[PDB]
Amino acid sequence: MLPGTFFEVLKNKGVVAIATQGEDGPHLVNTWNSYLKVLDGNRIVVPVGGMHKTEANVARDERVLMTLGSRKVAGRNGPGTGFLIRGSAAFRTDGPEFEAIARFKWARAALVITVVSAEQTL
Amino acid sequence: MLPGTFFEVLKNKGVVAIATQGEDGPHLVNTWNSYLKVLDGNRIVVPVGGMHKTEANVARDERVLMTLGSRKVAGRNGPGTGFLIRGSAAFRTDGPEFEAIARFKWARAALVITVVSAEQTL
Ligand SMILES: Cc1cc2nc3c(=O)[nH]c(=O)nc-3n(C[C@H](O)[C@H](O)[C@H](O)COP(=O)(O)O)c2cc1C
Ligand SMILES: Cc1cc2nc3c(=O)[nH]c(=O)nc-3n(C[C@H](O)[C@H](O)[C@H](O)COP(=O)(O)O)c2cc1C
Ligand SMILES: [Cl-]
Ligand SMILES: [Cl-]
Repeated sequence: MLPGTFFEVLKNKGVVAIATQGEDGPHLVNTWNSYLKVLDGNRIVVPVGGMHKTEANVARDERVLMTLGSRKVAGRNGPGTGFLIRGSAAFRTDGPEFEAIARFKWARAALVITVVSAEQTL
Repeated sequence: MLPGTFFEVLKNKGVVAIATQGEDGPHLVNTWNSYLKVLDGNRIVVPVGGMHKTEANVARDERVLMTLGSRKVAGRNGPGTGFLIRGSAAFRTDGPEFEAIARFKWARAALVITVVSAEQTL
């Protein structure tokens, strides 16, 4: 399950980064800390406006990496912390996962990350 | 020439993300907005403490992606913006490139990103 300090990071503002595998190299896109919706102990849902290249990548290789953090949350050995999340991704345009982020009217889809690991890297 | 909005983001707090190509998929690591040092029109230096896997990746494939942003800086459609940087990476342990981040007493090296493109993605 996702750890307590991760939820503390979500309560603070910041830029989330999401890396996928493309045909010719990695691709890297963003969301905001505040936009992540956690379901159960292992699903993180992201509202999708663009992410067209990201979606194409995920369709061929479901594996994603995600990082996020905050200066305002104590880490393992000082002020500030962050996490590296590894998981499998899928895009949804309806159902409970889309409904989880449907408050964002600009969302054309939901990016659903099923987390396999969460490492506190700072 | 990095744009003024990019410099504004650097004046605000946040988590920077750096993606490299690994042997089995992408790799994704972090620094802080305030740690970045801009050398000139297109070089950004990051203090390196860990980044051992990142360094190994860069030796195989110099191409890197970097994202950063801030809720506090104006984007195209209201508050909040960020950037995708595409370029090539190198590691240095001396010279002006290292001196640029030498204030970080823990730095084992400097990661120098030569920027090919900077895109405001919000
Ligand atoms: C700080 C920040 C937050 C962003 N938030 C989102 C978001 O929540 N959803 C989204 O689809 N794109 C968001 N974007 C834009 C994406 O990072 C990306 O540029 C866009 O979705 C296109 O993705 P693609 O290159 O995979 O086509 C954000 C960008 C930044 C800098
Ligand atoms: C918010 C945040 C800031 C970080 N800042 C640095 C940094 O400035 N330099 C560094 O080497 N590692 C930093 N780290 C740790 C790296 O992201 C990474 O986990 C570590 O360097 C190992 O890199 P590697 O997986 O390439 O071996 C930071 C981590 C977080 C979450
Ligand atoms: Cl946020
Ligand atoms: Cl910062």
